[PDB]
Amino acid sequence: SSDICIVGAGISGLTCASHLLDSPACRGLSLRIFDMQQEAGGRIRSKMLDGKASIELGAGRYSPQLHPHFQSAMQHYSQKSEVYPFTQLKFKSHVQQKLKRAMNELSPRLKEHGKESFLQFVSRYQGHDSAVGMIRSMGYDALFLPDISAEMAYDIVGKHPEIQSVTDNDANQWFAAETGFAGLIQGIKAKVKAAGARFSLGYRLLSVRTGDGYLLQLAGDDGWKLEHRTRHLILAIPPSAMAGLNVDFPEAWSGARYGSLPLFKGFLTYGEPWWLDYKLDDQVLIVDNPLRKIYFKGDKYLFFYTDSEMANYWRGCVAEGEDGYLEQIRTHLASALGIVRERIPQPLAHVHKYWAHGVEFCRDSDIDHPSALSHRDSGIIACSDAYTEHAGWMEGGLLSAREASRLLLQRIA
Amino acid sequence: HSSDICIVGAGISGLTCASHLLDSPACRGLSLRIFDMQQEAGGRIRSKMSIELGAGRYSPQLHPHFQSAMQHYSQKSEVYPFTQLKFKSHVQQKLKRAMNELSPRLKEHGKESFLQFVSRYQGHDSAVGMIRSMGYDALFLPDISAEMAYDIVGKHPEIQSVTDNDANQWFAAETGFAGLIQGIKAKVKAAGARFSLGYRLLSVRTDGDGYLLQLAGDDGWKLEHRTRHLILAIPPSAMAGLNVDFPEAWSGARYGSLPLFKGFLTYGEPWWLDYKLDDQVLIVDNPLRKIYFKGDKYLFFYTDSEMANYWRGCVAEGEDGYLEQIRTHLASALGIVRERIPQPLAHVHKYWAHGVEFCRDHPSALSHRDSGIIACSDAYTEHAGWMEGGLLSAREASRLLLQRI
Ligand SMILES: Cc1cc2nc3c(=O)[nH]c(=O)nc-3n(C[C@H](O)[C@H](O)[C@H](O)COP(=O)(O)OP(=O)(O)OC[C@H]3O[C@@H](n4cnc5c(N)ncnc54)[C@H](O)[C@@H]3O)c2cc1C
Ligand SMILES: Cc1cc2nc3c(=O)[nH]c(=O)nc-3n(C[C@H](O)[C@H](O)[C@H](O)COP(=O)(O)OP(=O)(O)OC[C@H]3O[C@@H](n4cnc5c(N)ncnc54)[C@H](O)[C@@H]3O)c2cc1C
Repeated sequence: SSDICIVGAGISGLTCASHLLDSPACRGLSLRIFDMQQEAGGRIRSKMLDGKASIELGAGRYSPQLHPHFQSAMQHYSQKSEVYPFTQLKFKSHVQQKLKRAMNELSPRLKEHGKESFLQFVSRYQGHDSAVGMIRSMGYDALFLPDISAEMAYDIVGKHPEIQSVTDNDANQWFAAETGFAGLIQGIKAKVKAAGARFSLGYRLLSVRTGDGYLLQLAGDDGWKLEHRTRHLILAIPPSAMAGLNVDFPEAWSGARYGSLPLFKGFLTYGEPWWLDYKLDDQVLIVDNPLRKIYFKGDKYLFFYTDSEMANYWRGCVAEGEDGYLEQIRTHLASALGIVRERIPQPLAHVHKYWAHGVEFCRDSDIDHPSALSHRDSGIIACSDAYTEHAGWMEGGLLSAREASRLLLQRIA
Repeated sequence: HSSDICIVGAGISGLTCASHLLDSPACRGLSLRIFDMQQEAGGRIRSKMSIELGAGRYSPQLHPHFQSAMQHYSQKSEVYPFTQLKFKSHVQQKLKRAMNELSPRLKEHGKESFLQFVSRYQGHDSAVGMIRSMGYDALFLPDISAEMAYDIVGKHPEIQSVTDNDANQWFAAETGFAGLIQGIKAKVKAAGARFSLGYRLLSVRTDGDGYLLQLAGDDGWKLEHRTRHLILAIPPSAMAGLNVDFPEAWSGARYGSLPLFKGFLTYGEPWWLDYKLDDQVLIVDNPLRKIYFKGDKYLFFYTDSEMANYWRGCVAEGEDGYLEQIRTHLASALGIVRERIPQPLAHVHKYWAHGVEFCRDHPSALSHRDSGIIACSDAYTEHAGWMEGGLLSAREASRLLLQRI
């Protein structure tokens, strides 16, 4: 039993625990934190690649100009930052060199047609084939989706490091975590455990019922069933996960609608840093082939990152088998570089991760969305980056946690 | 995503089926796919560096097929010492005699539960005290008949002496039974088996000739796989989750299961040497139930059925309480003060919600009347609860599938 239960130990849930435990109104309230995974962190998943480097299977970068709360958290918990180098395109295609003017040329038309999908918007002025080639040249297949408006696309482009110069946001600086953002998740976790929160990792919330308070049915990843009673409940899970529980989401919560799209990253190490030769170190290529964005980190490893249908494409390759997945990568590396396949070596060790719901966000609405939500009848609070204007970014988790904890403090009344 | 032959389950049964099939001239060049919901093969064999969180011992006398696998794959063995009770309670001293006296009555009343059967002749309280001192709470289950209980006692090393089977010898794997799983795996792979670990079978349908399997990856990825021949090398509990009308359309026997739990602890010093406990096992009434001290390396305990659940509930309530309970029950087992039991340096545990599965009582593998699907598990065998049973089921499941080809 607890007074306060948080389900979700991503950055959102852990940060809620932190604000709550920082407050005098929470003195003497026991706090329980569940997560279905065996480690805290959610979409922040740092990993050692074959003992050679720390890589980010999930969130990988931030900007102090866009993400001031996150920057403040990194400093607070004493995490070392290094420069994220992938902030420009050193090897632009001809289409990519036209991007800035092309985009600038269309911007005033956002007034009249900015609510339609970016693909239709661009197509309205350039026709289909040219719109396709231009949009594809920015490397985020999200920009092809029907539920990404032209206004949303301009926003997206200005906030991603590889293409921020297209909308003239080159001033924004970007950083990564020298030892992984998991170190921040560990630092928050250590702080909340030190203040008395109790962690139950490995349990998946299946359903919730109200009488004075709440009764939760959870299942352990080894089969162990658990029931837990709390007086106050924050579900620090994304919209997709909310939809799996029996709490009538979103009708009973906001009635807003939430989009979702998958993500994929693959990291590969090589015997020789063969890309040094071509001056690719610390650079990113954005290409039309299914690798889409190819990043070469120093002389240590390379990786690629894709979304939406290309993420599903890569996951399907993996399902067929390692060998064909690796060979497909080699074929697309050779095409991207314009050199012959046998000149791309075979990798030494690699890792990959597919996120079925890597990004979740509020769909374009005329209703303002609050940063955290509560259930009409039950007073259950819902916390996620998806509910903020930084949907898709750790910053939106911090923003949502601030509001969720504020709301819980006010319910505690 | 298709195969000629698909095996779901990469425990020792599934891997051994793949082994048999890939050895047969009839499967030369056929495409063979093996799925498992976990990210590593092995199932209920799980080694950690070296302790056994799952299966931990075998006997050459009881498990000749197992001994032959260990031999064929050059896996080394070490004496498993926990083969007699050095510190018998008064009740434990009486067990061999009392079990000898009851045994003639199995022919009359041996189909009753072991508890009923012993109560019948000794009374409830006496039966409880006796049955308890054998250390397997499976022996209290209405599902476990007197005749099955005697089979159980004769097969388990810590109490085999009780039915005149001290002669049976026991060994563990010197590098863990996972090295055996890794050997079978590397061999089926070299022969061209393809693995898809991390996928859970949800359902199957018989699309024309063949079968269409629906699977979910552990990251959510949904996958459909077509095959021409199918072995489900999963236990009955898992078969029941599928859409294949198990057990009715197969055997029509009924199947039992019970949970298991093991906890392992290490210490700055092997403190138990003071009590001459190295390489000895104690069976106690308290919740630890069977407590083993392994040379001067570590100790562990091993429980089943409702004491397995007790320990899983403890773990769920938190580490401190769990570690404290263990410390409390170790002192009572030894009859010494709590403070004489140091705090561990490290520990690990594992709960198996379906640790043992068995037929309530049968061929060694099954097949579905209508669909031709084959089912393979130690549960369908005379060695349910043992890796040997898995090897026997795989022989038969392989034989059935070769027939089908
Ligand atoms: C590939 C990828 C790259 C990214 N890159 C960046 C980047 O460069 N910069 C950046 O700022 N952001 C990035 N992000 C986004 C960032 O990861 C998210 O914005 C943030 O991590 C979300 O935190 P959260 O705590 O709201 O949700 P999550 O991190 O999703 O955590 C929710 C938690 O709830 C748990 N859960 C869900 N349902 C249940 C249930 N029923 N019971 C129990 N537990 C449950 C999950 O296990 C999870 O731990 C990236 C994301 C991905 C996927
Ligand atoms: C605690 C413990 C101690 C033991 N000690 C001993 C011992 O000392 N000696 C001994 O001989 N035996 C022992 N055993 C028994 C031995 O572990 C088993 O008899 C044997 O390993 C069973 O092998 P199997 O391949 O038939 O089934 P499992 O090992 O249970 O393999 C079944 C596999 O199927 C997979 N699976 C299930 N459902 C699905 C699905 N829907 N989709 C995909 N995959 C699926 C599982 O992930 C698993 O890998 C012990 C067992 C336990 C639990």
